[PDB]
Amino acid sequence: TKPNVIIILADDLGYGDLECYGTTRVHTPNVNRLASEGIRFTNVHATASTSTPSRYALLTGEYAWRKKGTGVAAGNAGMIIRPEQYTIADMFKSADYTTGAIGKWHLGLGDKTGTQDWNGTISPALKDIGFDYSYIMAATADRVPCIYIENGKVADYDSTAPIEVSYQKPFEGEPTGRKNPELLYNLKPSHGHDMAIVNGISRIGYMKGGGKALWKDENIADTITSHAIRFIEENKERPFFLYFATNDVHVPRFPHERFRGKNPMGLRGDAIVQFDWSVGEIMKTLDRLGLTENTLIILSSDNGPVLDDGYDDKAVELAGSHKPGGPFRGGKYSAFEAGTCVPAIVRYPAQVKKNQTLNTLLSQIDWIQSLASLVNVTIPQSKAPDSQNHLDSWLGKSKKDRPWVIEESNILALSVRKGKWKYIEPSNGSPMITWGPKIETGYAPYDQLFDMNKSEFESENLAPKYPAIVKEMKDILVQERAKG
Ligand SMILES: [Ca+2]
Ligand code: NA
Ligand code: NA
Repeated sequence: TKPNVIIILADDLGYGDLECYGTTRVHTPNVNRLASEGIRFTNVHATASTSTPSRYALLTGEYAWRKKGTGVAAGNAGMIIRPEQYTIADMFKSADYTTGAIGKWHLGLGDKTGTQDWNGTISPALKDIGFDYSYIMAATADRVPCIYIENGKVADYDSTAPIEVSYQKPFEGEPTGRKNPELLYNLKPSHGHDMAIVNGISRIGYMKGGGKALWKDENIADTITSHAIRFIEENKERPFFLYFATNDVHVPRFPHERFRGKNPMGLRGDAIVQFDWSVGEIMKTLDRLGLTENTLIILSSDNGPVLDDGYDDKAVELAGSHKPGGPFRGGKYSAFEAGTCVPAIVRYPAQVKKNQTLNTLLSQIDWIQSLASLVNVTIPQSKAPDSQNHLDSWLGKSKKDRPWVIEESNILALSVRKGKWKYIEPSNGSPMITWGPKIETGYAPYDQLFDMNKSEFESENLAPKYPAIVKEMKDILVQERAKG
């Protein structure tokens, strides 16, 4: 009846991190219930194995690798989605939906890198790309500034503690994680992550001031979840689109005390529990307001997982049997399947049958055109150019695979998934991530082709055996790049 649409997008949540995807080590009852009430997808792909390019593509319907700078965004990047670029929020606006973006961003603010006046109004910001309401973290949790932005101004701005940010130069007189580990009363770094100190945890980049506007990590989930509930409640009488992007499970993991210290995988496990709690809070509010039946929830993750992403939180020591990538090789940053094959759940009780498990090959690039079909919007010519309408497959009304899926690795090496085949194009990249995480990249100077029917773990390179399959996969990348 113009259904509401909520995208719940986790950060760095792996295929294997949720209980309903097979781990013995963490209880995720709210997400398990959500899946039981709809579809659990086993073959959904993000477009990229890193945060910024993945989110760029799902919000614009354009592969990030078409646009210079989407894969190397500065710590204080300007807007990566420019106001001239058509977004999923613009699409919903044109169906007379109220639009909101709450939580994690990864996509820049203001005009050019470093030009944000944190003591004033930021512009361009999310209202310039179609979001009526926004309450976002200014930066991901391991970066500065550690403040929230509400519609283009700093939330709870403190004029007694004016804000300054630099990714190039420290502020004289401010402590740093490297110089002053005695001030890290909550959490110490592993690799890098040893610059500004906020809330007893060091960060990437330098900052001064903030005062009352500075976040506390243990309250981030509560804060963003509360804002998501308020957006739903204020819009209970009209169609809305909410893009709810959690901080969890991004580093630093430092969850609320109702969770912290309770899961034996350590703070990383507690962050999965906290994610599940946030999902439960959304589900409870839809039930309280009688919105459950006519609300489409799409829950997924921007990219695959990482154990040690910069903090001394014992993630590797305490993982035990828990495989964040599920059956897949690699992780965040990688060209291997754990980089882009992510959890994905759809619940929409009016239209989607309960208790389904579907292996349909699908890509997040298709959300904008698929949801345009749902809400009867014709996207203008040339806009969302890589997005295809697969609404029937996303709602389990069809089992038709996407003809192929394109995956972008951190080095911009592209891969193709087509039926059972996975092709990785050659690159000069290192076989391991070099800066801290011990993640296999799948970078190699020769063609790689894997039969995912024979093993979900990409171990046996069949490229030399099947030149005709390699040529078809390479021809797909030529065709995709030629649309530029
Ligand atoms: Ca991410
Ligand atoms: Na860019
Ligand atoms: Na715009």
